[PDB]
Amino acid sequence: EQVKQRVLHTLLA
Amino acid sequence: TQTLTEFELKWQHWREECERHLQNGTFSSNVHMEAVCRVLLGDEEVLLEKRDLMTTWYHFLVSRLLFKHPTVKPTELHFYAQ
Amino acid sequence: SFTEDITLSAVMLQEEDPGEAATMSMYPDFLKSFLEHPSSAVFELIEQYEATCNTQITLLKKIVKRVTPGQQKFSKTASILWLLQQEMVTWRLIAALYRDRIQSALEEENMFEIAAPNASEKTIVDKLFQRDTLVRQSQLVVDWLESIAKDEVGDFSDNIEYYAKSV
Amino acid sequence: DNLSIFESYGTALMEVVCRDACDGHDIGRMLALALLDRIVSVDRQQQWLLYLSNSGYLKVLVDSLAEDDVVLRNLLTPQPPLLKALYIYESKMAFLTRVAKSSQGAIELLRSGVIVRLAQCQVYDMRPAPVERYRQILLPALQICQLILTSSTAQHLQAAGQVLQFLVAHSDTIQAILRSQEGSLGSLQELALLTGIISKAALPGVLNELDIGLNDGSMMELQGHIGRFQRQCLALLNRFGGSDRLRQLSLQDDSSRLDGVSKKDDMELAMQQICSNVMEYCQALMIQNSPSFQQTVCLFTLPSLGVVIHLLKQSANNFFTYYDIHRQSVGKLQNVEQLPPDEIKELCQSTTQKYGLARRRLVKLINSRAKLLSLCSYIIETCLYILWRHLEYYLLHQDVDTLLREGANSFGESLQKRLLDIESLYCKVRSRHSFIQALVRRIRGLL
Repeated sequence: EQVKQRVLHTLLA
Repeated sequence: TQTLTEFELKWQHWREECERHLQNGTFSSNVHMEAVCRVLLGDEEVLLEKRDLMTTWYHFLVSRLLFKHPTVKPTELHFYAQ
Repeated sequence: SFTEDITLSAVMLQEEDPGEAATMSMYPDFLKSFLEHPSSAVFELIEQYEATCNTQITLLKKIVKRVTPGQQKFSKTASILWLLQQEMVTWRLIAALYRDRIQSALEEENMFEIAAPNASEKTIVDKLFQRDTLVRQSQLVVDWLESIAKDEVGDFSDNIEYYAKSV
Repeated sequence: DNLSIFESYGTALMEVVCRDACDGHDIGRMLALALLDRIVSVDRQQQWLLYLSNSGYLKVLVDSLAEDDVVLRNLLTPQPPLLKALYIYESKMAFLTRVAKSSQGAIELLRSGVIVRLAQCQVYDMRPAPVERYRQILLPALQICQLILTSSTAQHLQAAGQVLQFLVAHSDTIQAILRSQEGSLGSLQELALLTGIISKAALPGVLNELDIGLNDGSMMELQGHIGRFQRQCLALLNRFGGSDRLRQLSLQDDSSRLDGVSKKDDMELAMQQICSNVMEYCQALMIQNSPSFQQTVCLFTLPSLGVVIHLLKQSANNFFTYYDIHRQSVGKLQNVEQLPPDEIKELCQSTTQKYGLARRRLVKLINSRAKLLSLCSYIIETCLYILWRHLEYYLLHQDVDTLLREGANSFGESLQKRLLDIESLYCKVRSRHSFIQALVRRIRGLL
């Protein structure tokens, strides 16, 4: 879940 | 939810605030406010000067526990009582 | 509203299949939406069926995104998510075509001018805008399919701008 | 249907069984706690859980944990009077662990003050078989805490605050464990879970709002714990990022069974975890903290800052090591996958359960490998983002030497195929063009 959240933040960037 | 150790740290910090106000002479113009601030520090001489307000040694015990030993254990009570 | 949403999400987490129960709970809402408002303006009803589907699709998309890749347990939920997306876009299709076919039936009432002095395209199309019962509808199918692709944000776009800054 | 039958009796059967599980005697208590553990696991409705909480049995079970401090002191002895107490404790911790897996259960445990009561226990400060036993105590206690809070809801963030209070209350023991040069997988798991808890609990936002009643000091304590976490986290790069990697992996080869293989797998897990979490923590600190952007002081020429360059060199070296290992793990996983029902028949030529267990082992392999995968994806991402903004800043503001070293390493980043199987399982490539943009900002910056 933490990895998925980090990926989502990277996509938002 | 507060632990006895978190309480003891807040209590020590509050006591250092009381002591700083006394050392700065904040109450030097009012002997009664200075006496109350010395009571908050658990000053045994000032607590004994106020014996007539406590009337009993066991009230004096509980006031000493409040201002010096707020986390006292049951096993240590006899020593403070005596 | 935050307490009721937490209780429903927590109740669905006790069901053996939260996806199947989320599909089942919508059956009365679909019937109610069909009944409720008058026959003359069903459309607003179809827009509300689309909105109800979109609400559950958004919830299921959040669930599927939180799952670690490789749990076979969510294959059925991913299939139901796709089927609910197909239901939502089918309601949108019905609203577009039946409004438009219904519009021609109850609105091509006014008319009438053959040709134009100008050879300008705009004037030719304005004259022939009424006159084709096939064309107009083909452009509505194009506009509908362009609207689906618009909803479908593939969205690396901003990060794609990061990928190659104007430079 | 079974749950309907349990309900059908009424809160009468549930009360009698739960009361007897609490304070019966030895065996019966242990079995009753186990039964409760099992019933609460199949409690989709979570009625039993509601009854236990409303009737006060859950509180009694939590209060009874303070009973074992004396038992632990007596047990640290060479000869143990009775292992019965250990089994009750296990059943109890198992049941509590089961209750903690529930999103609500974690909240109810927090309301009941489980972390506060664990923070009062002195048994955790008596680090010495006896050493193994201290180890096991630590295991259950910390277990419950971490698992709970993590699987805990986002709204219950204080979970992180209470757990941090627990880590700080036992800072000597925790620092001793973080300084222990132990190749055992267990120590790595302890470290992985702790680094995870610290990564989520030690947010500088928790120290500022903690000044309401504890005040100027609670902030310093908070900053102190955080600074220690930071140093211990950086020391892990020399252990797991240097020539000692080969010695830790070779001392376990004196005997490598399937067990040893999986042990090394999760050693890698740790390597991964312990730091993904720490890197996350760094990234979060940078996005909120923004790397002291407001300060105009030169970042590059009390602490030191070459430390950053070292970290950069180390992380760049570790990346290639991790990448090679990740690629090797994927091949082994593919080989395990190749094995079919036909492989079991060939083995038979029980062979079938050998394959049951074989599949077990290989899927454990899958777990570890995918774990590693995510870990390194994240690793790469982090290195990048950091180094990117780092060099961005540096630009304006040694630079030639850094650029030359960077260009040489960057070429050598060859693999320099970035792969696409974890990526094909994961969603879109935030390693591709996001990483490509990072390279344009940095490799071009090196040029």
